[PDB]
Amino acid sequence: MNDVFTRAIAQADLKGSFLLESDLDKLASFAKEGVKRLDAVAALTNNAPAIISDAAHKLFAEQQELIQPGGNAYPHRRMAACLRDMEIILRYVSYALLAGDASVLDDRCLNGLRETYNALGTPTQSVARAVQLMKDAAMVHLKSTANVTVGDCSSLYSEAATYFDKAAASIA
Amino acid sequence: MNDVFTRAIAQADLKGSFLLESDLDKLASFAKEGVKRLDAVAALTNNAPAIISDAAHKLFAEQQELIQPGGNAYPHRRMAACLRDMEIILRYVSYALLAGDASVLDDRCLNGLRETYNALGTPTQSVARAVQLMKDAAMVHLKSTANVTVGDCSSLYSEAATYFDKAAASIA
Amino acid sequence: MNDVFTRAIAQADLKGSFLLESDLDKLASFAKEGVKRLDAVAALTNNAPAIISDAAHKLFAEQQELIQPGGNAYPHRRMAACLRDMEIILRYVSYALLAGDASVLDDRCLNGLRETYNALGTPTQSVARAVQLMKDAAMVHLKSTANVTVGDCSSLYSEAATYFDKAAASIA
Amino acid sequence: MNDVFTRAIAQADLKGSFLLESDLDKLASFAKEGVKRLDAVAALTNNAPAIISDAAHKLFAEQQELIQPGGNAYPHRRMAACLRDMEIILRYVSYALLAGDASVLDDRCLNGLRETYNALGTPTQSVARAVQLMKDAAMVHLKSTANVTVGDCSSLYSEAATYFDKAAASIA
Amino acid sequence: YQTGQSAQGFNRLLDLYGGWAGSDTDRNQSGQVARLTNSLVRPGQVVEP
Amino acid sequence: SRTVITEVIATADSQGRFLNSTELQAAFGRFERAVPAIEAARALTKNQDALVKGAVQAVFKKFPYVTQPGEKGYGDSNQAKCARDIGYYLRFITYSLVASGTGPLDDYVIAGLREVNRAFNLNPLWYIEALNYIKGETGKLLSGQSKTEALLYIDHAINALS
Amino acid sequence: MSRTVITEVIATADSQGRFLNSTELQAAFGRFERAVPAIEAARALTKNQDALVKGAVQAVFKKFPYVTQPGEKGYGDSNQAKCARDIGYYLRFITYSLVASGTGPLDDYVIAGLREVNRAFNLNPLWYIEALNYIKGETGKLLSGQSKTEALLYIDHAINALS
Amino acid sequence: SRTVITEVIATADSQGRFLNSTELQAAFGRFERAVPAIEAARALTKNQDALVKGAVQAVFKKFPYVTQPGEKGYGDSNQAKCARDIGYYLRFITYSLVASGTGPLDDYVIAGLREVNRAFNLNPLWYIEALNYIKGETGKLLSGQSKTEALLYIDHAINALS
Amino acid sequence: SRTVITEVIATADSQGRFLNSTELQAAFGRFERAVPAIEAARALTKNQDALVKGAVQAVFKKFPYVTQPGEKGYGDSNQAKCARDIGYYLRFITYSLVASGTGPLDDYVIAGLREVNRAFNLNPLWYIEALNYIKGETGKLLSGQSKTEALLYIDHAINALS
Amino acid sequence: SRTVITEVIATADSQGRFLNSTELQAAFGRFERAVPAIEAARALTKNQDALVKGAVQAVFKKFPYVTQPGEKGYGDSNQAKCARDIGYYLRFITYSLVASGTGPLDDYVIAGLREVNRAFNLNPLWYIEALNYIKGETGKLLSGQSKTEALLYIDHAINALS
Ligand SMILES: CCC1=C(C)/C(=C/C2=NC(=C\c3[nH]c(/C=C4\NC(=O)[C@H](C)[C@H]4CC)c(C)c3CCC(=O)O)/C(CCC(=O)O)=C2C)NC1=O
Ligand SMILES: CCC1=C(C)/C(=C/C2=NC(=C\c3[nH]c(/C=C4\NC(=O)[C@H](C)[C@H]4CC)c(C)c3CCC(=O)O)/C(CCC(=O)O)=C2C)NC1=O
Ligand SMILES: CCC1=C(C)/C(=C/C2=NC(=C\c3[nH]c(/C=C4\NC(=O)[C@H](C)[C@H]4CC)c(C)c3CCC(=O)O)/C(CCC(=O)O)=C2C)NC1=O
Ligand SMILES: CCC1=C(C)/C(=C/C2=NC(=C\c3[nH]c(/C=C4\NC(=O)[C@H](C)[C@H]4CC)c(C)c3CCC(=O)O)/C(CCC(=O)O)=C2C)NC1=O
Ligand SMILES: CCC1=C(C)/C(=C/C2=NC(=C\c3[nH]c(/C=C4\NC(=O)[C@H](C)[C@H]4CC)c(C)c3CCC(=O)O)/C(CCC(=O)O)=C2C)NC1=O
Ligand SMILES: CCC1=C(C)/C(=C/C2=NC(=C\c3[nH]c(/C=C4\NC(=O)[C@H](C)[C@H]4CC)c(C)c3CCC(=O)O)/C(CCC(=O)O)=C2C)NC1=O
Ligand SMILES: CCC1=C(C)/C(=C/C2=NC(=C\c3[nH]c(/C=C4\NC(=O)[C@H](C)[C@H]4CC)c(C)c3CCC(=O)O)/C(CCC(=O)O)=C2C)NC1=O
Ligand SMILES: CCC1=C(C)/C(=C/C2=NC(=C\c3[nH]c(/C=C4\NC(=O)[C@H](C)[C@H]4CC)c(C)c3CCC(=O)O)/C(CCC(=O)O)=C2C)NC1=O
Ligand SMILES: CCC1=C(C)/C(=C/C2=NC(=C\c3[nH]c(/C=C4\NC(=O)[C@H](C)[C@H]4CC)c(C)c3CCC(=O)O)/C(CCC(=O)O)=C2C)NC1=O
Ligand SMILES: CCC1=C(C)/C(=C/C2=NC(=C\c3[nH]c(/C=C4\NC(=O)[C@H](C)[C@H]4CC)c(C)c3CCC(=O)O)/C(CCC(=O)O)=C2C)NC1=O
Ligand SMILES: CCC1=C(C)/C(=C/C2=NC(=C\c3[nH]c(/C=C4\NC(=O)[C@H](C)[C@H]4CC)c(C)c3CCC(=O)O)/C(CCC(=O)O)=C2C)NC1=O
Repeated sequence: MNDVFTRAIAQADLKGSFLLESDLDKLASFAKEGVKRLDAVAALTNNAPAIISDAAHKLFAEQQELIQPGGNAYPHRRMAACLRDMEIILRYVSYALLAGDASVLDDRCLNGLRETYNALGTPTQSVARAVQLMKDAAMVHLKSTANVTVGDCSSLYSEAATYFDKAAASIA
Repeated sequence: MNDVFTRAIAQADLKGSFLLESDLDKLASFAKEGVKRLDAVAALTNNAPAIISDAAHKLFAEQQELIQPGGNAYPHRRMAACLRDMEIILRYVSYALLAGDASVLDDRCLNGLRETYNALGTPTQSVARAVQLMKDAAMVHLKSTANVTVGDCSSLYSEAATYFDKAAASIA
Repeated sequence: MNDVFTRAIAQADLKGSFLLESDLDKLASFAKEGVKRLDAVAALTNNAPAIISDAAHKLFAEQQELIQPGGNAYPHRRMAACLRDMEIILRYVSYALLAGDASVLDDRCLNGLRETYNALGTPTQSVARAVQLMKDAAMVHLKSTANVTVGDCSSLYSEAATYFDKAAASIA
Repeated sequence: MNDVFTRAIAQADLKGSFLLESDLDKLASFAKEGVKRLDAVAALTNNAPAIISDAAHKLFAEQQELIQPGGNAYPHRRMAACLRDMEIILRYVSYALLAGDASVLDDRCLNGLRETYNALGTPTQSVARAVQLMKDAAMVHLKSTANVTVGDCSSLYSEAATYFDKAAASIA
Repeated sequence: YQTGQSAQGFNRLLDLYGGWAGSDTDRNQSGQVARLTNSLVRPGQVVEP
Repeated sequence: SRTVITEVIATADSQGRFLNSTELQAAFGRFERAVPAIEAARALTKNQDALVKGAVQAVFKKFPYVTQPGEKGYGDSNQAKCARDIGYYLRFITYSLVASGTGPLDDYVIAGLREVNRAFNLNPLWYIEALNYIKGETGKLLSGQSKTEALLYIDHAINALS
Repeated sequence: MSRTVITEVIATADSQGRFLNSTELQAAFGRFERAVPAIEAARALTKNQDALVKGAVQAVFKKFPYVTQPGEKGYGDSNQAKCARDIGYYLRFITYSLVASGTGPLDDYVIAGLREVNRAFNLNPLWYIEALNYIKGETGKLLSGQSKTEALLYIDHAINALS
Repeated sequence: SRTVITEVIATADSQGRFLNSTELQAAFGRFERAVPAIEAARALTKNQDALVKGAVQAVFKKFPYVTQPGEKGYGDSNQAKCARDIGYYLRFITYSLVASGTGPLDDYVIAGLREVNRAFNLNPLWYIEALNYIKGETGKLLSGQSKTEALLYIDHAINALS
Repeated sequence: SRTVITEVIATADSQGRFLNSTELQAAFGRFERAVPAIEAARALTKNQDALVKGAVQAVFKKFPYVTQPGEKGYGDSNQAKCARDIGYYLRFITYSLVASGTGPLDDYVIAGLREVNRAFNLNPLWYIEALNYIKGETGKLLSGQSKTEALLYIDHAINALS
Repeated sequence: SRTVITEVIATADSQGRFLNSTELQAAFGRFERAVPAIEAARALTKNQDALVKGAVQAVFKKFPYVTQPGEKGYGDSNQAKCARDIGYYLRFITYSLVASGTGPLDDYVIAGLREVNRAFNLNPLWYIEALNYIKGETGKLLSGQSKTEALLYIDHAINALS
């Protein structure tokens, strides 16, 4: 758990020097773009139930063995856990988007998630595809120009896409 | 807690003697007619949500005092507490019906309810009225000859009535 | 605990109404003097050790029997307890000054203090005298026009004073 | 918890003065003659089953209405609790004998025992009688001259008798 | 309400609590006496000596 | 409740410390947009009856069967009781606006919601539809920041219903 | 505070805070069907008060002969009559456990605090095990069918608790 | 799964002593009532299609709107998975009847029922009416004690849905 | 470390819930206050050497005996250590200003400060008065709300020392 | 208070057992160790005022600035109450000698020492080296066996101050 400002702070401490004007300008840019960042994370949190239901529908459409007996999600509580874990990864991705640092998700859970999904025998590529579908459904909602003053947010979409990509790849 | 066998045994031991043939006959009759007791207990357990729903409906229709703003069952959290209390008391009457003795109820259940509700300021009169409503809404589930072998069970109806009356009179 | 907003909300709710327009006028005012309130709270917070030390010095110069052997501040243990109590009371006064409502004092700070001090034999007269000395010390740092853009804030001094008197009257 | 030294120290500190010469003389005499105290405490510790058993035999041979059904030492759980209380009281008497002060007894065995025995219905008169019987059985054991050097220990006999009488008078 | 508790557990916790300021000190004039001695074995009734 | 001020005070008290600069900065932000929040509360209070009645009609429009006789929604008692429920929800949305936090919603509506609904067989979808309608109308009623903050509290309620 | 099928199922249902689903009522039906052999065994064992207790005392003496003489526990009218009293207690709580159809009476009234009260009065569990084994042998000829089976089960539970 | 004998081993292994009279007695009673449970499960095993289709048509006729366009009851795949869901409920009731314990039910349906009904917008009223219809047909097909034991696991499933 | 954003994320994740309006509110307040703190820390960085030299002169004028031989402040090595400690305090004040939280200050200076000052018998009052000197010089080196935030951070460091 | 006798009793008490051989062993060690300690206490008590005057003037000689105007040692009250504090330390060292344990020190002085020294700015070094002066003076005030005990308690006080 750490944010970009504290990454600059920590590297400044490590080199032992005061924060340089270049990184300070970068931090000012991040701080002024934080207005758009707040709307991005707010959209994520607002649309989280719709996003997760959408991605669950698309996943259970594209992948079917999670329905059949002997499939991982066939027992009822197991696919309840499917939905719960999808919600958890979305919550952590919203955290990362607000912070601007990918480690708040990775170092927090992806270390143990790899071994957990290896031991449990679940198709982990299915979880990576779930992350990808989560990313797509969130991307659909983040481009909602209604309800919000129009601006430039391509960098925020790229940030969300890369965060979800890294989450899935660590899962994968 | 004490069922009827344990109670008769305690009374025998306090006198320091074996069980009389008369109490042996009483307990034999209780065991023979405990199948009807199983049926009555099942009738309370399967139909508990209905009993609580009916008692709540008639109680809050009878008393707008509880559900009006500023009332004691209003804020939608005290309401869940109300329904939970009804659940607990009906559960304990079902226990004291299967056992055969009110010891379960007035020991594990209702030593401290009067002053608990006094400490919370809730009206204990309304709780006694809720328990009476539970009784009335329960006997109708308890007499039903549908899908149960026909027979005479008036003793069990009196027993359930006296358990509900004990709970109501203690809480009041 | 209630700030001024939550207190007004509760008052509105008990009347089963929305918030009136006079109430919203008052709350808009309270949020408009929120910056002055923040300065008062920060002057209490920054100058906390100085206030505690000043109050302790004057209290033990005044009441010398507290630190004679047999007095109720004699060893280091109960002297540290004196200093701890005073720091806690200033903490809760600053909390209530931020909130604008004295509910935190009654809820937490003064919930059982009289009982604690009567059980311990602590002279509640001396504790109230400590709180009053603390009030006198604090107002000096509150009224410090240095480092804050000048203005009228006598309302905040009155509020802090009445918080100190509330605590002192609860203890004594 | 206390002993003779800490009691004298506490008195002197509450007064605020060093320990006087006479009190130092008293504590020096106590420490000098404490070897007899160690022998007495060992006599209590090593024979304790004999004390408990003889006291139980006499108590239940004179007060039959305890072991009768309905008596308050009837089943094995109540008889075991009786013997356990006897052993615990004897234990705290041996403690207080080693310490030279009855504070450990009055703080761990006697500060809530009359109330507990009343709330359980146990006749505190019979408990005091049991304590006196244990005192008699113990005095038969503290005056034993086998395996120890001859000497006078009337002071220790009086002290142990007063500890047993404190237990009796604070239960009865 | 914690699942399985008796009716009394609430009252007993109230007797133990003693407020947000209070504590389980033992520095009292009394010396940390027990509070629930009779509320546990005589949960309902009250008796005078 | 969980305001900004109250949550700050609780988090500083649990750590047994005074309020440091982060807490006062958060409180400053809260006081700073108290004005858009109070203005949204003033609007949603003024346009009270219109919002409630439109929400009820939207619930019936999307749920035809509910008005049909012999079941839940039929009867002027249920009609007035629906209006009372929606008045409750809007009341607590304006309470949350004033209190710059989800204190009042979470305390009154949100906590204990689902057990009570399942006990009375009330459908969450009805209330979700009413709040969607209120979202649509308060989009028109409010512009700028007040719009966004109101919408935040409405969809918080909607999510809790979902 | 005893234990029975009824009491165990009520307590376990209470601990999770739920109603009694099928399993508890099933077990209660088992108990209520069982209570005929158990109760009539308790009746047959109550009718044989004196023969059982006297035979058990005499069997304790026969297997432990040295107890009867002076200088040992079993000397004197009081000690022997109170041996009769103790064996009566054991048999009585055995019939209580029959009627209750559970070891709750034996446990609560005899088995809890057994070992301490045996030590602190110097009572040998072998004495009681021999008396119990005699009672067991004679229930072998009093009771027939499942009544004998459950009388023997409770006698064996008491013997295990002594050993 | 927590079957009666599974309860026996579970409640035994926690503490020191072996399986006393009470646990043997409970296992005994389960061993008697198991065989009638087996024949009841067999009788319930002959009528998959009739039970499922009767329940489907009952829940459709009680709720006319789900059939109508724009609602989630509309559809070929939707009705096919309606049938698959009711078959699942039937097979898990069968499993519970066979095991003489609610273990299979609690394991396979009731665990996580609420959350999934939340996320996929299913309404428990449909399944509860389906289970009531199954109760009705078990009333005729099964008689006496077998009927009682079947109905007890069934209305346990009802108590789980409610 | 700890900023407003970090405390937001921590409190939101602790309760296991999404990132609702209250912590968005704290984040927005900190985000708005960003730029003045940026300029303040920039101004402080412009004046490293002047501030540290003035601070050590202040400690020498207020603690003259420190300079004498046989004391802690005798020797040019301890003079450079004076400069280094003051520079470390100043640098962590600027870090706190940039991060807009007491986080860097806390976990770099305040974390384990009493123990270290007791181990090498450093006096907290030395650093307290030196921070008062830095306060006095930033009272003129700076302007605006930058004053209030910088002075709050310096006062937090002082209060940690005291 | 924590002594040898009391610690023995508390250890044999918390374990719920009588006092076995090791406990009486430690008790005997205490009882015969008492006499040197009692003599040390008599000597320190007899030579109390001289020791306090010596320790006070040692504080002033080693810390010459303290008596200069404007700070702690200036003025008659602070000297008289320095004498009071040294008298307290000496009294509790003798108390701990008589009890043959560090009970009285750890209760009336050591417990709560850092907080009250911090809140009054009392430098511990004053007391550490006053105790060092008393530690030295017992070398020519006591000798033999009791000197080790007196040094041991002076030593524990010095370590706790540091
Ligand atoms: C709070 C952070 C956190 C995460 C992220 C997490 C993942 C996680 N998911 C689990 C269960 C599960 N997770 C899934 C979900 C997967 N299976 C497939 O169907 C889907 C493609 C996919 C959905 C995203 C399933 C089916 C299970 C059930 C496995 C079992 O119970 O044996 C488990 C095993 C124990 C448990 O937590 O219930 C872990 C550790 N655990 C955590 O504490
Ligand atoms: C109550 C909680 C809260 C939020 C949510 C918040 C964000 C926020 N967004 C704003 C406008 C804005 N909002 C956005 C973001 C949107 N613009 C579109 O183009 C994107 C699709 C979309 C990104 C999700 C942008 C770009 C601005 C204008 C800022 C700029 O000049 O770039 C504003 C200023 C209002 C105005 O410009 O008139 C705020 C305060 N602040 C808060 O205190
Ligand atoms: C195991 C036996 C047992 C019982 C029975 C029991 C009852 C009980 N109900 C409580 C709350 C409550 N109970 C009620 C219900 C009452 N209010 C209205 O008058 C209704 C008519 C009436 C329901 C019949 C309410 C409103 C509260 C909350 C009180 C408050 O928060 O102010 C509480 C306090 C704990 C809490 O706030 O959740 C207890 C202890 N507790 C037990 O341990
Ligand atoms: C698994 C849980 C379980 C239950 C619930 C159970 C009930 C049960 N009820 C029975 C008959 C009966 N049930 C009843 C009770 C009825 N008397 C009135 O009509 C009322 C409608 C109702 C009670 C108020 C009666 C009277 C009998 C016949 C016994 C007789 O009269 O001789 C029987 C005997 C055979 C049968 O007809 O099924 C059983 C085993 N057994 C179980 O193992
Ligand atoms: C809500 C926050 C809160 C408060 C307010 C609070 C007060 C408080 N003060 C205490 C001790 C004390 N409090 C005092 C305070 C006064 N005595 C007077 O002479 C002076 C004015 C001053 C001396 C410093 C003292 C002397 C003690 C020590 C009593 C003792 O240990 O015997 C104790 C517990 C005693 C123990 O440790 O066993 C409490 C609970 N505690 C809290 O958690
Ligand atoms: C980081 C935490 C934080 C703080 C501390 C803070 C305080 C703060 N004080 C301000 C001015 C002010 N502050 C005060 C209060 C002071 N005036 C004196 O006379 C009184 C002794 C004293 C009251 C106790 C006053 C009167 C103003 C002028 C503006 C007004 O009256 O509202 C302002 C508005 C800017 C300005 O006009 O200069 C802020 C934001 N804001 C924050 O975000
Ligand atoms: C490991 C534990 C431990 C034990 C057991 C112990 C016993 C012990 N008892 C002693 C003497 C003694 N013991 C006794 C006690 C006996 N004389 C009285 O007449 C009674 C018969 C009885 C006590 C009521 C007496 C009176 C002395 C001589 C007193 C003295 O030492 O000055 C001595 C010193 C040898 C001597 O001076 O003769 C020891 C070491 N010391 C220990 O450290
Ligand atoms: C703190 C805020 C709060 C809420 C939210 C709340 C919900 C609520 N609604 C209720 C009644 C009801 N609510 C409804 C639902 C409405 N009626 C229909 O016209 C509409 C379709 C629908 C709304 C969209 C119905 C039908 C009832 C009566 C149900 C019955 O009597 O069984 C009740 C039961 C009290 C009574 O019997 O009057 C509660 C507790 N109560 C509260 O104190
Ligand atoms: C709950 C059931 C229960 C049991 C089992 C029980 C056993 C019991 N046996 C006791 C003593 C005794 N028990 C015996 C038994 C011996 N007598 C000899 O004839 C035989 C060889 C042998 C018996 C097999 C004797 C001799 C004593 C007296 C020991 C003594 O006090 O010296 C006592 C102490 C009371 C007294 O001495 O009067 C108890 C409580 N008490 C109970 O309340
Ligand atoms: C472990 C046992 C199990 C249960 C209990 C279960 C319930 C269930 N039913 C589902 C689909 C569904 N189920 C229904 C059926 C209902 N809706 C209609 O109104 C009918 C009246 C009613 C039938 C009684 C419908 C319409 C869907 C469509 C939702 C979707 O697209 O998945 C889904 C979504 C995933 C899927 O099956 O494809 C679940 C989890 N699933 C399970 O694996
Ligand atoms: C239980 C034993 C105990 C101790 C140890 C103790 C220390 C102690 N010293 C104090 C004051 C003081 N103590 C000193 C000591 C200094 N005076 C000289 O200058 C020397 C340099 C130096 C002594 C070696 C001074 C100057 C003060 C006054 C400082 C102030 O008022 O803030 C105080 C504050 C209360 C007061 O005296 O007014 C305490 C509690 N108090 C106790 O009850």
